[PDB]
Amino acid sequence: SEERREIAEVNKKLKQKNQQLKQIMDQLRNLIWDINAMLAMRN
Amino acid sequence: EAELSAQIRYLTQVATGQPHEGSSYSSRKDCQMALKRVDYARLKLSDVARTCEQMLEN
Repeated sequence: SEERREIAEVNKKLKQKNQQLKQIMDQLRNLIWDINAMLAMRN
Repeated sequence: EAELSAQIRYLTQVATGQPHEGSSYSSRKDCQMALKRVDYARLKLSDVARTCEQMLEN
């Protein structure tokens, strides 16, 4: 029964880890899109 | 007297009375835009590194 609580612990842990990874991924996406747009318009 | 007479002669040869419509503005403008692109990318990299430090910090 304690292993269920262990499961819930690690589930909450990587829930938070996945949301932080989503924020990192969104900021990288936006930086790539901005770089490509700004460099596309220079010509 | 020789140097100043020679330079007044040379200035007589290359004077026009017209205000020289050439410039270098566009290249400075493009260089400023390139530098501000670099600055924008620097600020964004600081933000991504800060979120990575928040993730690894726990």
